Formats: sequence, structure tokens, C-alpha cells
Amino acid sequence: SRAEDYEVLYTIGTYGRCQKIRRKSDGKILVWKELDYGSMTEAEKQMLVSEVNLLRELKHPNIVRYYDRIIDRTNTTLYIVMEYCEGGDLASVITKGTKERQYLDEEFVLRVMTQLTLALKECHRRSRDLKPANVFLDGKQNVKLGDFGFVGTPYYMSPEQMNRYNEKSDIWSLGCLLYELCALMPPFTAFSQKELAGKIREGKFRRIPYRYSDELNEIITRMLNLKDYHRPSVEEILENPLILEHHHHHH
Ligand SMILES: C[C@@H](Oc1cc(-n2cnc3ccccc32)sc1C(N)=O)c1ccccc1C(F)(F)F
Ligand SMILES: [Cl-]
Ligand SMILES: [Cl-]
Ligand SMILES: [Cl-]
Ligand SMILES: [Cl-]
Ligand SMILES: [Cl-]
Repeated sequence: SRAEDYEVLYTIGTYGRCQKIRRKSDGKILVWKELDYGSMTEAEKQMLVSEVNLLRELKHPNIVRYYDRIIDRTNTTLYIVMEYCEGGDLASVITKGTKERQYLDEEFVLRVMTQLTLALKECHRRSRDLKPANVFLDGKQNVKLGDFGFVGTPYYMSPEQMNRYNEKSDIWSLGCLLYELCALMPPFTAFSQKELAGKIREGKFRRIPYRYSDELNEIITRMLNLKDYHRPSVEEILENPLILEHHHHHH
């Protein structure tokens, strides 16, 4: 639990700085998030301490794992140490498919659907945005939900979270994410949020590309029902014949 115990390999991204690191003792590959709390109030640091302790409370194969926290009071820097996911985030995968003009395999979409649905179920059980930038791939085809720790348009904003949220709002968002994985675009696009809001209330979107089975289109479509009570539950999603053992996590 000391900075010197790890060695930085290189910076991945720059609230702070994310770095790929190696634990000296066993040579394990990890990452840490680098935060400068130097300018924080005692209050802001109090909320940060309790947010970080909530990261520690969740151990699930489909949720990005927390390992450690290092305080360096000399540089007023705080490091959050977590799982390295070698395949990166889903935003990149989607962007890479848009440009290489190549759609993702149904088998891949089935993996994301199964494993995100299980990550969700685990979150609800303890009572995290479901956007592509916060979903990660490890080296073995496993999917992991991370956590995020005005300009943007809220493509995944559910009908109910628009007209003032429950567990079925999470299902809508999962619907929007699987949809974008399939079509390489969100179900509802627009230039403003008022336009967006317009399209969402009509509840109309294009069928996902025809290379995807009717079965996969059906389930994604159900998640995007305007009525939360017509959207399938976590349990009803996993009961779907499409979802097979090999779509689940594997060590
Ligand atoms: C800001 C950042 O937050 C992250 C980065 C995580 N991470 C773990 N292994 C990775 C391999 C490649 C890229 C990122 C990886 S997890 C995590 C979190 N707590 O949500 C982030 C978020 C999305 C995409 C990229 C980045 C990064 F570049 F800043 F790392
Ligand atoms: Cl796993
Ligand atoms: Cl394409
Ligand atoms: Cl309709
Ligand atoms: Cl189409
Ligand atoms: Cl549910």
C-alpha cells in the first residue's frame, strides 16, 4: 500500500491521470487513477473517502475490481489502484467499427448483453453509468462495468428519467448500449436535447442491421419499450434462449 511498491509503465489517459502500473512484488499488471486533492476542502475530501470505500465494497467478475488506495501527502496525490483491462473500453470498439466500416459479431454482442446484465443485477442487489466509455474488456473476452470517477447530449436518457428512475431505467440504457453496438449508432440521434427528447417520446428507431438475428433484435427492442413495465427484467433477459454458458465470464 505504498507508491514505491509499484512502477509506472505508461500513461493511458489524462479527473486526473490513468496509468498502467506494475506491482513490484509479483509483477502484476494493474492501473491506477492519479488524483490531486491538494485543492480540496475537508468536505470534498470526506465525500471522496466515502466514494472510495464504496468502490471497495464490490467484488464481481463483471465489475472492474478495486485493489488498493495510496495517499502521497507530499504531492497531495491520491492513487486508486484497479484491475487492468487489456481490451480497453467499448467506446473505442464502436468508434473502430464505425471507421473500419465493420459490424461486430452477434456472439460479441451476446457476451456484452449477458455480462452487463449480470453486472447490473449485482448493483441493484446492493441498494454506475451504462455508457460505452465505462465498459471494459479484459484479455479473455470478459466484459467489466467500470465507474465514472453539460456539453454532452444524453443519448441513453430513459423516457422516465426525462419526465422525472428505477431498475427498469437501467434496462433502457442497456438497450441503448447494445443497440449502438449493433448499429454503430444510438437508437435516437439529434442535434439538441429538445430534439432528442422528441424522438425518445415517439419511441421509434431503425431495426438493427439485418446481419443480426430476429431474436437479438427482439430482445434489444423490448429493452427500448417506452413503458418500463414492458421492458424485460434482468431475470427475463437471462432466460432468453440466445444466452448460453459461453457468453458468461470465464477466468
Ligand atoms: C478515465 C478512465 O477511467 C478508467 C480506466 C480503466 N482501465 C482499466 N484497464 C484499462 C485499459 C485501457 C483503457 C482503460 C482501462 S477503468 C476506469 C474506470 N474506473 O471506469 C477511462 C475510462 C474509459 C476509457 C479510457 C479511460 C482512460 F483512458 F482514461 F484510462
Ligand atoms: Cl471473469
Ligand atoms: Cl458499417
Ligand atoms: Cl412505437
Ligand atoms: Cl437497418
Ligand atoms: Cl431488473
